[PDB]
Order: sequence, then C-alpha cells, then structure tokens
Amino acid sequence: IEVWRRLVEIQFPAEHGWKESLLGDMEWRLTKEEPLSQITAYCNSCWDTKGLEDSVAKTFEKCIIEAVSSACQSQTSILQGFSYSDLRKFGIVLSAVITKSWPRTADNFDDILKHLLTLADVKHVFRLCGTDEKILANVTEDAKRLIAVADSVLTKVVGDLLSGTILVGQLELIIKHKNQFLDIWQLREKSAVEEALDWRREELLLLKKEKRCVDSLLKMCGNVKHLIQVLAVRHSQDLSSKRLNDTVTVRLSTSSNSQRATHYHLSSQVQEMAGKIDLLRDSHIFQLFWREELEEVYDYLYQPSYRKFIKLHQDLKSGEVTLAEIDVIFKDFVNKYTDLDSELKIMCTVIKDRVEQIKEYHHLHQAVHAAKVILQVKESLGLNGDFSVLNTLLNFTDNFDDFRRETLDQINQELIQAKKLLQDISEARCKGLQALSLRKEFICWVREALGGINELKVFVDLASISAGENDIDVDRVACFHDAVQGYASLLFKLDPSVDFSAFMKHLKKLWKALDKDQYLPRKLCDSARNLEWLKTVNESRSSLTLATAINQRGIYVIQAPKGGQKISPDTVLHLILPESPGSHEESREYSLEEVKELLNKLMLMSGKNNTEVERFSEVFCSVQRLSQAFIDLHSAGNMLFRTWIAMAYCSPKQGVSLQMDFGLDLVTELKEGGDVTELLAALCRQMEHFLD
Amino acid sequence: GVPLRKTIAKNLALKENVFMMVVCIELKIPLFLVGKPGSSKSLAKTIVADAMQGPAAYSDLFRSLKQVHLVSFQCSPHSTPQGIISTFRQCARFQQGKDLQQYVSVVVLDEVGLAEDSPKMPLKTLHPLLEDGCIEDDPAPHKKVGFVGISNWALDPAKMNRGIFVSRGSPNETELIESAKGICSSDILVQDRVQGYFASFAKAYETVCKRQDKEFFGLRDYYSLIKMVFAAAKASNRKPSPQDIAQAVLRNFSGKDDIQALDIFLANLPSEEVSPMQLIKQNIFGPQEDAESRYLLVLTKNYVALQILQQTFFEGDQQPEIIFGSGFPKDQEYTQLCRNINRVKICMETGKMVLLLNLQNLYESLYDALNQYYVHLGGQKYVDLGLGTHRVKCRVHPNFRLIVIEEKDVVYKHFPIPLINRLEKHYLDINTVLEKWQKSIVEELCAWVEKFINVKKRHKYSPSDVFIGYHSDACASVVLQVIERQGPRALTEELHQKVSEEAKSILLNCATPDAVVRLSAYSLGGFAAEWLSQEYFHRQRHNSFADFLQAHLHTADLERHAIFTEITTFSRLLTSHDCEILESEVTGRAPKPTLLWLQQFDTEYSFLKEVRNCLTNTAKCKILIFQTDFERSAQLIASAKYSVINEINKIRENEDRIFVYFITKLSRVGRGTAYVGFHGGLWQSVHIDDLRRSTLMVSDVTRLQHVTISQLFA
Repeated sequence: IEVWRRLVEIQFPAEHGWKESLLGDMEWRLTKEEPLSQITAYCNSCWDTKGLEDSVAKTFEKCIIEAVSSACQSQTSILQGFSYSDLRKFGIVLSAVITKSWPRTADNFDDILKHLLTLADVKHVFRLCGTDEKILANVTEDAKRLIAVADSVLTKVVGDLLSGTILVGQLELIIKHKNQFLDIWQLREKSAVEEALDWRREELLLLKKEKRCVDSLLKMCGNVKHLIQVLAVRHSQDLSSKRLNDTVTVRLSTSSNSQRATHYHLSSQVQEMAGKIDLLRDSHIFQLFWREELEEVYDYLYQPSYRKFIKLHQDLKSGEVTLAEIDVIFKDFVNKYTDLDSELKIMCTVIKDRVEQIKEYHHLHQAVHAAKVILQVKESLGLNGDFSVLNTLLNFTDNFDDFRRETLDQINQELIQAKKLLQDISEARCKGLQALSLRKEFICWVREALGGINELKVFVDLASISAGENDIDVDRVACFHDAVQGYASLLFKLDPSVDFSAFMKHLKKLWKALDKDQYLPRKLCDSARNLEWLKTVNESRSSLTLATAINQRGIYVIQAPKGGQKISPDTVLHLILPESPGSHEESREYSLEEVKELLNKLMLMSGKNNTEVERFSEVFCSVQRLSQAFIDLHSAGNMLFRTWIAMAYCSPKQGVSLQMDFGLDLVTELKEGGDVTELLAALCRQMEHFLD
Repeated sequence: GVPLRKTIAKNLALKENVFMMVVCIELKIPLFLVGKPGSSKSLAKTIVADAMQGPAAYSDLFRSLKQVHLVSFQCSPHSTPQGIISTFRQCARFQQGKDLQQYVSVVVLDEVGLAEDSPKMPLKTLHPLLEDGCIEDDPAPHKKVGFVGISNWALDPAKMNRGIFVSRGSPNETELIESAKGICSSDILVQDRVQGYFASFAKAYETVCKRQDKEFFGLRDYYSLIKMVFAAAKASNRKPSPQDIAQAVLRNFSGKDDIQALDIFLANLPSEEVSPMQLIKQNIFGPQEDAESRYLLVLTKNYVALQILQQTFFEGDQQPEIIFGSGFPKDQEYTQLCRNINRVKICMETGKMVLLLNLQNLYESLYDALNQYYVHLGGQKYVDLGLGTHRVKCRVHPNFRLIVIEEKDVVYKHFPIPLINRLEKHYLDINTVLEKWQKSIVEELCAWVEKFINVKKRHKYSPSDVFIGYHSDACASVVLQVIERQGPRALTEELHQKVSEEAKSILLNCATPDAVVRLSAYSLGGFAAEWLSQEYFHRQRHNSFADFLQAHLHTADLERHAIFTEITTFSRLLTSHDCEILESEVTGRAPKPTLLWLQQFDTEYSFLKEVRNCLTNTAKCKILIFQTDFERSAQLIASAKYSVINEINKIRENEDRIFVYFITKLSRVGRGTAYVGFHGGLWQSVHIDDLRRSTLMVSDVTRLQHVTISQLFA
C-alpha cells in the first residue's frame, strides 16, 4: 500500500492517466482474492493509519463494496464469525451490507419484514449494534435510516401481535421465523411478545382447521355434482391480507378463554358435521355411502350415509356383516390389503386380521374363477381324470343368493380346504389357463401338425419363409414359438386321464414358463388368432431378395425418352433385372416408381447390417443424379446426348460396371469397370461441368 | 371385445366413432369425421382396424364381420386428384379376387380439410370414387370401397357424396370430467383420490383454451395431465401432493409464454418449484406399466437446446441418434426422408432415443407414430410408419423416446396445431438453465470482452473480429459448459470467481495473438494483459495444430472416449505432409490421423463410409480431422458433425479414444456470411492462426517481443 500510494500520488497531469492505470492494476490484484479475504483485510489489516482520503483507500473501499454487494446478492451472510480491528472500515462494511442486502423495492412492509426475518446478516448487525455503540457512529446515515425503518417495522409487528391485529401472511411468516423474530426483537429492544405469538398461533391453527373442515365439506358434495347441484364467498376470501381479529376472535390480554367465532360463524352442529366429514374424507367407504340442492344435507344425505357407516363399523368390529353388501363395498379392495387395513384403522376414532376374512373371502371368489377356468381347460385339452372336486365351488354361484345371507365365518367349512388347493394359482396363471381354454381348434391343430417340440423348429423355419417381410408378420412366429415352448406341458405330453393332483404337478411347468415370460398368454391368443396363416404355412419372394438380385445383376438404363415422350426420370431411367443362370425367370423390367416403392419397403421392413439396402440406395441415388444431369443437358439444347444410352451395372458384368453409347459413328462404345458409385459420381461431375 | 389400454378414455366420442366406422365400413358408407385434435378420431381408426381383423379378431363379434385393410393417405394443400385416384385403385386391387362379403378395403384420408380449397382441387374426385370407385373406366364390384375421411378442419358437405358427416364440438366441463373418470377407471381407489381435481382441471383447461390466441394447447394435454396425476397417485398409494399436480400441469401445459398454466390451474391452492430440465428428464427417464408420456417438442432459440441436451442429460454412451437434413450438395431428396425413417424405425426397434432437429417434413410419416396409439402382438407394441403410399406397422421398444428440437417462431407459425398437441412442449434456452449469479457472470464477461477489444486504442474492433465465432449466446454457452463440467456443486464466492476465470480462459482460447499483444501494449503492460498473454502463449497451445494435438492427447479426459474439437484458422488447411508430420509426432500413441475434406463429398453416405472405414480400425486412439474452407458451408459442417457423432455412437463398443477435429478456414476480414462458433456442449472451440510449424520462424511468438529486427541477423 505504501508503494501504491507513493506512485499514485505523483502529481502527473491528470490528462494522462497515471493514477487511473495504477489503481486499475491494484484493483485487479485485489479482486483476484476471495471477496471475504478482501473484506477481512479492509477491516483488520492495519493499512489506513495515514488517512483514508487517498485514492488508494477509495478504490479499496469501492472494491470491498462491490464484494459485499455480490456476497449479499448471494444471500450468504458475511458477518458470521467476523473479526474486526478497525471500526471505521467495519462500519463502512456494515453500512454496505445493510444497504445492498436491503431489497431493491425497500418500501413494502412485506419484503422488509421477510428480509429482516430470513437473512442472517440482519441478526449479526443488530447484535453488533446492541453490543457496541461505537460501531453505530461508523455507520452511514443511509444504513441508519434503514435500521430505523426496520425497528419501526418490528414495533408495528409487535403492536399487532401483542394486540391481535396482524395479517395472516405476516403472522405465518413470523411463526415460520419465530426464533429470528424473537432474537431481533430482544436485540433491538435492549436499545409478552412470546405469549402473544403463541396465542395468535393457536388462533391461526383454529382458523385453518375450520377452513379445512369446510373444504372437506365442499369436496364431499363435489362428488355428486354430475347428478345433483355465502360459505363459498367467505371461504374464498384471500386470508393472506385479512386481519386476524376480524376472521378469528383473537385472545388478547383483554379476555381469557372464549370460543372463537371465525369468519364463517359455523353452527356447532355444522361444526361437528364438518369435523366428521373431514376425519372421514379419506374414507372410500364414506365416499360411496355419500351417493344417495341447498342445506338439509345434514340428515337428508349426511346422516343416513353416516349412520349406515357407523352400523357398518359396528358390524366390522362384530363380524356380523353380511356377504352381499360386502361384495358390493369391498369389491374395490381386492389385492389392496394396505388400503383396507388403513380404511379400518381410521375406524378406531372411538380386528386387524379379522378383516382377513374378507381377504380370504376374496381368494375364495378367485378360486371359483380358477375352478371354472380349470373346467374349461379340462374340456379344451380333453382331459378325463376326475375334476368334480371343484364342482362344489362350481355350485357356489348356484348358491350365491343363498350364500350371501350366510355370514362370513358362517360361509362354509368345505371350501376352506379347496381354497388352499388352489391358493397357489395366481390371477396371472388363471389368465394363462383362460387363454389356453378359450382356444380349442388351435390346440387340436397344434397336436395334429407338430405333434412334438422337435417338429416345431422345422415349422418355424417354414413360417419364416411365408411370414410377410415386416414386423408383425415376422413376429407372428416368435409368437406361437414361445407359446408352443411354454404351453408344451399341456399340449403334447399330457396324459388325457390325469386328475387334479397330477394336473397341478404338470402345471408346475407352466408356472415357470409364465414366470419367465409374463406375455405367454398374449402370444398364445395372438397365435390362435393366426390359425389360418399357420395352416397356410403348413400346407406349403421378398424385397430384400429382390434388392440383392438387383445388386448382383441389375442394370440401370438411362436413355432419351422414346416415342417423343416427355423428358422425366420416369421416362429416362428404368432398371433391368436379368434372370439368374438357370432360373426359370426372365429379364424383368422395373420402372422408377417400382424401384422407389421397393426402396420404401426395404426402409420400413423387418430389418432383423443393412448392407444390401445401403448399396441399393447408393446406386439408385447415383443413377438418379446421372438422369437429372442428362435431363438438364437435354433441356439446355444439347444435341449430343439425344441418342445416348447408359447402362450402369450394379455389379461388374464381365469386368464392365458402366457402359455408354451415344448412337454415333465417331464415338465408339465406351465402358469401364470398378466401383459403380465412384465412377457415376465422376461422370455426374463431368456432365455438370459440361452443362455449365 | 376389442382390447384397449386401461388409460384410454372410453368416452362417448370414441364409442360413437367406432360404431359409425364399423357400420359404414361393413356397408361401405362414406364416413367423414371432423373434430378438434384429441376428439378420438384416429384412435378409433386404429381400434377399428385392429378389431375387425376377421377370423383373427379378438372377439366373436368381429369374427363375424368383414376383414378390413386400410390404405391411408394424408391429404395436404399440395395434394392432387391423382393421389386419391391411386389410393382408391390400390384399395380396389387389394379387393381384387376376394369375398367382398368377408373382406373390405377402406380408403382413410387424414386431414381432408387441408385439401378443401386447394387450387388443384383433389377432392373433386371423391364424389365419383365414393359412388362407384371409377372415374371414367367401367364400374365393377371390387372398385367400390369403404371411405373414412378424418379431419381436424372443416369440410364441404357437397364434396361428401351426401354421405355421413359427424362434426364433434369442443367438449364441456362435464364431458371432460367424464373422460377424466374413464381414464381413471382402472383403479377406483385412485379414481376417488383424484376425482376432486377433475372439475378444477376442466375449468382451467377451458380458461386456457379461451385465453390462448392460437390453439396451442388441446385435449391431449388435459388427458395427459389426468394420466400423470392418476399414475402419481397410483405409485404413491396416497392422495396426490401439490408438487405432483404442479409437475403434471407444467409438463403438459408448458411451452407458451402468454399462458402460465400454473396461476390459472391452482387458483385455490399453493407447489414450490420445478424447472423444464426436470420435466424433460421425467419425459425421457420417467420413474409392467403403460406409464408412457408423449414425445417432446423442445423449443429454443438458435438451437441451443441441442447442446444443452447433449451436455446435460446424456453424456455417456447412452447418446441418442440425431436425425437431420443433410446439408451435402446432392443429398437433398426424398431418399433422405427414406433413410431418416429407416433410422427412426431402427431406433424404435432397438430402444435408442432420437433427436429430430430440422425434420418437420417427416411428419406425414410419423403422424401416427406420435399419437402413441399402439397395437400389440405378444407383449410388443407396434405403430404405423409410412413412406408415400407405403404404410406398415413397426415395433416400438419400451425404452424409445423422441425429442423434437425446433425454433419457437417456426413452431408458433408453421407447425400444424395437431402436431403441437401430439407433443409435450417445453422451452429451453440458456437463461432457463442459468441461475442469477451465472447471468451476472455472463454480463461481467460481456463487459470484460468489450474492454479486451478496446482499451483506453486508435482502432475499433468487434468481438467477432477478436473472438472468432463470437455471437450473442457465446459467454452464456461458455458459462453453461463451465458449470456442467464442474458438476452439481452449489454456489460459492470461490465458485463465482473460478467460473468467471475459467470462462475468461475459454473465451481467450478463441482469440487472436494480435489481440493479446494489443492488450499488453495499449495497457502499457498491466497485470491483466500479461496474465492473459501468459495464458494464451504459455499455458495454452496455438502455435500449431501439432502442439495442440500433443497437449490434448496428453491431457484428454480418460473416461470420455470421444473428444470433439472445433478449430478455426486463417492459414492454409492441412495436407498429407502435415498429417505425416503429425504421425511422426504421435508415433506409438495414435496411428496416422485421418484427414477428410467435407467439400469433396457430394453425399452423406460417402462421408459415412469414410468415417466408418476410419473408425473400423482397431487403434486405441483414432484422430479424425475434417477440414472445410468457409466461403451454405455451415449446414455441411453441422451435418458432418451430427453424422460423426452418430457413427461414433454406433461404434461405442470399447474404451478406444476418438479425437475429432473440425478445422474451418476463415478470412480475417470476411467475404459474406459471418462464421458462428461457440456451439458449446461437447465441442472445445479453438483458434489456431497458423497450423504449420513455422520452419522459417521456429520461434514461439512472444519471443520477438524481446528482440529487435537487428538481432535477428546477429
């Protein structure tokens, strides 16, 4: 600093920029350091015993103020554990802090309050000011005015709180920042509110609870709005800026405990109804019971549903509930034991595996379904063993109406064992067996044609030949293949006279077949859908094969249109596909449209290494470019290419890849080998240059 | 009988449309359907097709009904009568030699209204075709085919052959609530948990539709919001939280500026915050289950979204495949569409994400692929892709996502409304990723730049004359690259300083030596000027491409096996001799660096073949150099960059390092368009004045600063 002062103070003419440049260099050397270190130096390092009037100190202070501005816009408090040896520099820093951290719209009570309750630098500056009064003398009058308006805000908030005239927003924020508010108040005061804050908090909680109960009341009726059509005005009022003593009757030091009539003035009857609907809004059972206008909702709608609910709860705790409306109610809790246990736990406002009955009951129903499916499969696979063990459960629905009046444990004893015989069968396995049973013709056709898994691959191969060259058509084989592989145990190697025990010991294989691929039933069903195409496969080209053949032998012919036809790529270009040596085919001729349709096919085909497609597209594009060059030359009046024909061989034929004939006497037939694409590109470049 | 996804709204519209389609197909009645996007027209089409497969039907109801084969044709203002004629003839041919009482062909015309008042007047041919299927040729039974004309635009009944016309209107609040319930019909518990928000959502949707100027938002957004809330509540087994509703709303009702979609929707409610980054991540990497979300329509300015996505979301070998319009001189045709659709289908089959950047022309081919109306076979889903008249079902892997990047103006102006409504919209620019301190850093950098250029200085330079490729979003991209490289570390004073300095260095790396010398001079020395001169001439490497390559190879990210560098220079491009010198210099580390000239390739496939031949080698360090001479060269450069990235991704098989150097030759003055760089992302931008080794002046500049012209001859 001594050097910088000595150098900057040299009284050079100001029109030259000596002091400016020196101080710029010094500021650069400073700013490099972490702003915290800059401030610590400005505050503690002894460098200003020779007065701060020097431009050196001014520039240092400017840099420190910029640092403080940045660190305040960072909302990272600075005065935490800060040591100062100089009070003037520290006061400058504190004033910069109070000024920058202050909001840029610092006339709104709200922003100022949140700023003095959230930011921590405020706490530290208040604490320092309260501890030492000398630092205040070192504070700028702007920061002092800010501190004064802050203390005024605090005094107003405290007058409100202790008096009960505060806005819901301010009180909410204060409760959120109760500790910081209390601390700043104690600090400033050093230069009641607690009990007041607690009372106002209770008032706010009561108000919010009434609001929530009202919201539950409204949401309940909101369910039947599709069938049946002040409180909304009040409950809609924005409390954020309303006054507490207006909404809720605040308990001040004016009076002890007294009932708080909030903004609504609910009749205690409506109060209880709302509390009930609120503690019961999360009840699906009550949501259903709510389903059967102005008020009278109490006993026209709410009380009947609620008494039915209370009777249901008593029956639950008793076990006397009947099966009929059990089926009607708990139909939605199947495989939802957690939702059910919670819907019960909520009933202890005034058992855990008592409801297991319902759960077990559900399983029983499932078993019945399974049983039926089993019967179906017994008919589909044509079994013979005895399966009437489930006919009891088959006559369950032949006894449903007489069973419903039979209460839960009164249901029956026999099925309690049958349930455990099918307890292993999951719903997914029921669906698998269902897909198997629904299909009979497919099963017979499979047993007949294939006869065994060893005959599958062969079949699959044939299917791959007549699939159809596309995604679904090709996947039709992987489907029915994974199927015949998974359902093999039940299709080929099952004895037609295996009763329940052996039948389940056999389905032990389909268990794993399914757990390996959970989509096996879908494959079997989609195969049964494709029975016609499978029979077609049994009784007995592609775009990729055609493309390979074209690459091996195709000849693209570019010509001047014949018969005075208009000049266009369709007329100029056409492909020749010669028959292969010995093949009974002939030299087919393809137009441009056909070639590009084949291209689209190749692009959208199964593609399940796009080597041939890439070469095809490359040669096709090169030939199209050549045709366009020829057309452009023809349009420009060039008479040379009038009788010009070019044959591009997609593969070298007798060492010839490209051939040209102008149909003239002088120009002999030209031809060259090599790569067709590079040669065609060179030819196209030459023809374009010639066009120019 | 027909199988349907649980999340599909079994609403009155879909039921009516399916009924009418079936009846009018079995009886061959021209059926015209009109309605706003999301009216369940195309969904009904797919359901009807997949349902009446004939003997292969899912139900006994449709097993006793005609088998249907659709021949779809998307009508556009540029359509011609020959399109409709060819479509009808194709359908007839399909009906040629069949039992018309057990098989029927249906011409499906999508967006008929687009061709209503077309100057070519294609619809004038429907009347005869709908009557007997023959314009002038003789009639016949196999020529009379069914007709379904689906449109989101109004139609003229006089061009319907007095067939059936069903115009559906914008549904009401109760219809919307009923649809929302139908969507949540899968689970009644979750349905009850979410039923409270249906009315609020419907009211907010109507309010948005009224407020918005153009029909940006639509029914699909509402349905997707309902599905999101339903899936959230289902996975949570609990009432939806405010943050869930907020996420859903901002995922489906974001992309426009006028509509906030949040203050409108809540209106009685509080949640806290969610950024478009998180929304895009949810769409791509969302938390068995048909919880599939729509495809993205990331809007942006100057295509910064591409670099943001490349650097932020995917940084490993999970990179997506970029579909782009080839900027090569001769690869501008329909074959490009064919190749791009092949790539889209291959990605669909394999499960590779896709990035469409300039492909709004590939929407007559992806129209049905974006609707997400799938048909299944053995647990695998298939959606219709198309090329011209060809249209076939392609498989879709579960891990397949599609991301469309386009400019906000291009979307708001030229994108068809249904294409917007078929996609999840979101605006992504740098400011949407940067925080406050980072924006302040950007401003500080702009100021430091304007100082760098001119100090105190007789001439007035522009930042593009000192920082090559500088543009509006340069320092922003720099700060973004910086913070992305640093990691998720939070704010800190030291971090602010470090970011500022690293950005300064990154900018300087694209500066000229003239500039730093000028700074050192006009500043009469100075700590800053000298620090920058040191950083430029001693820490960095700009004397030649060989020194830069050495430094890179010796200080390249080991984990990252692909490093992309964009170099710009004023001198002459490299040659076989320079490549041989480099080879002799990089012996043992890497083989001969392959060198390519973009202006020598007339097609993208030749470029790809060369890139593959260069990458097919077994070397552990492959150096590729793509040299171009700026002089429509930016399109070529970008196409080549995307091709190289895609090819490197396809060969992402080992830990072999792949260095890529795009070397663009420029003029210190310019002769036309201005070169734009700082593309950010995975692209280190650099400027090397001269790439050669300076045989004549073997001296590293900053050595002639301490030597006179006399001492050179001593």
